[PDB]
Amino acid sequence: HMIVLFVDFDYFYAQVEEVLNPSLKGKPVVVCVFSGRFEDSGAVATANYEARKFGVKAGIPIVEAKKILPNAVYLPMRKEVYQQVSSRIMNLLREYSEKIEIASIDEAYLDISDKVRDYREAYNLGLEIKNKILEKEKITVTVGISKNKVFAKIAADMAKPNGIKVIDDEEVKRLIRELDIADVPGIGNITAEKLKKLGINKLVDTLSIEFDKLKGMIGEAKAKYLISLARDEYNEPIRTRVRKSIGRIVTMKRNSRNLEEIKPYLFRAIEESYYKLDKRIPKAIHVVAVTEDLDIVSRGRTFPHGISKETAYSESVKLLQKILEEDERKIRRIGVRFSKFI
DNA sequence: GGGGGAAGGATTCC
DNA sequence: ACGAATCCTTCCCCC
Ligand SMILES: Nc1nc2c(ncn2[C@H]2C[C@H](O)[C@@H](COP(=O)(O)OP(=O)(O)OP(=O)(O)O)O2)c(=O)[nH]1
Ligand SMILES: [Mg+2]
Ligand SMILES: [Mg+2]
Ligand SMILES: [Mg+2]
Repeated sequence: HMIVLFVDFDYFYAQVEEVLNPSLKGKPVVVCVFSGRFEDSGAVATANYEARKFGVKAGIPIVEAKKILPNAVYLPMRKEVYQQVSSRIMNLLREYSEKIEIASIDEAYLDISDKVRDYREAYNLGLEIKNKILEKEKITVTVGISKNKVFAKIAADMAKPNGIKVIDDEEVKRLIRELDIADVPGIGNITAEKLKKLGINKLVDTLSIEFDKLKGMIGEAKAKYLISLARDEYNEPIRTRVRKSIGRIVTMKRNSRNLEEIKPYLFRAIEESYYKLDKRIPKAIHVVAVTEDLDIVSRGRTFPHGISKETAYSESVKLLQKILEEDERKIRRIGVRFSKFI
């Protein structure tokens, strides 16, 4: 049958940083996202291991990071750089299969069935690539291998960091029975919690529960996903993905509900989006506001034709007035998101 | 009943 | 105390 090779760059934003200024290596590095409300407001996007050991990981506030690691190095996130670096490395991989699916910015799936014969020869294609990237770009990555993508990826979770690990058919079997259901991709907290209830601690526990009861609990897509996966037969292919929407959301120096002080931030959002669209022309537009108590409200609109920048400016204002109208809370973060490209 | 599709919220992290 | 794919629920027009 089939073999998939999953590739995941290690602590990616932090590592492109150690590469551009090697002096940093060995020290605690933290790439931040300074929301600019007050010195050090914002969360951490990621940090190298020489700093993640103390709990400083993606998500925690930068103020909390400084209390733990007062003297670590804090850099702001430079997306475009990390982005052009990922692109280079993605090419490098095509020179191994042109059946490549690019998941996110730091990971890819390769279908190496027509280039390899077995897990012994695959492991080698594996080691070979890491080298081709540690030499060409200087970035270490982890590599997972197995039958379907899910497992290939789970393989990389275990081999992190700078690892490579194969998961052969005997392994699948034991994992389907031993692996913790929460460690299966696409199963965040809200779902693991809903599974505990139904009494499903493992992937296998799904073969002993009335499907229609499962469906109502977590949804049908998840039910079929999990069930087939457990029945040892998940096999979705490696298709090339495309950008389906682009957007930008920004944080205001302070809360508000005054359509006048909000307009500026909103046009910045729209501006940064239309630039980072390029060529592409959207038929749908949405406005998104994050209320004072961290909840999200959104209002959109689809047009029979594409949207001109000038129209974006105008429809964003209506949708924003629709939000402020139907909601009492103050708005904290405001932005836009374009979808349905022609 | 049931397709087709748009809206707005929920969930994930890839 | 910081971008986006996918899916679910709901509403709706129409045959
Ligand atoms: N802004 C922001 N960026 C995030 C967040 N989580 C992940 N990222 C970004 C920055 C990470 O470098 C990039 C790759 O994510 P990974 O999950 O693979 O983690 P990273 O590679 O940082 O560590 P890893 O070696 O995989 O354990 O995704 C987040 O919560 N906020
Ligand atoms: Mg990674
Ligand atoms: Mg990743
Ligand atoms: Mg999980």
